[PDB]
Amino acid sequence: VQLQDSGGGLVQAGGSLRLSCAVSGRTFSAHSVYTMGWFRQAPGKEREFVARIYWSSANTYYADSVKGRFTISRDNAKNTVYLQMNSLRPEDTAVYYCAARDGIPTSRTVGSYNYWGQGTQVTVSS
Amino acid sequence: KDQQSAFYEILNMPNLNEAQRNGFIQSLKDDPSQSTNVLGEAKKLNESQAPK
Repeated sequence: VQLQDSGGGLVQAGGSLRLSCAVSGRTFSAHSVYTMGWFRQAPGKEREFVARIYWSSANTYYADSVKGRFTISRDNAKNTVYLQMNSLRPEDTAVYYCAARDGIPTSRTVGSYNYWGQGTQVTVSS
Repeated sequence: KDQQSAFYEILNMPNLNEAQRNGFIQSLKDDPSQSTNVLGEAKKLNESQAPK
């Protein structure tokens, strides 16, 4: 599986952005047991869990700090995963990475995901 | 129905701008299971942006 993430940029506090992650490599069936997620790496910090979605059921799970503000979704026909980001704050400034696992993650850590996007950069200015 | 009611409220919140209203409405379409939390954050932004 190959992942290409995009959509990051500069936004004012209170604004919105939508990140995309195109899945590539081998072909996906609509009910593949894959999990996709988003991680973010803030200045001076390690990559941290943001959200995940089970590819087959579209069941979602969010870090507390983004609930209500961010939503993850996936389109099987286009083989793409999205992160809608609303009500952005300076502390959401980070590089955001698409990530995937060919199965069900056992944790919310980087080690649970074996496929990684290259990252897209989000800057929230005051 | 929690999707449905939230869409309407967000639509008529007086202190959101179009980009915010449109982004929250997209989130409601994206993940209906988060409708209550999305409405909660829209309300929070509607409150914090109240005109002074």
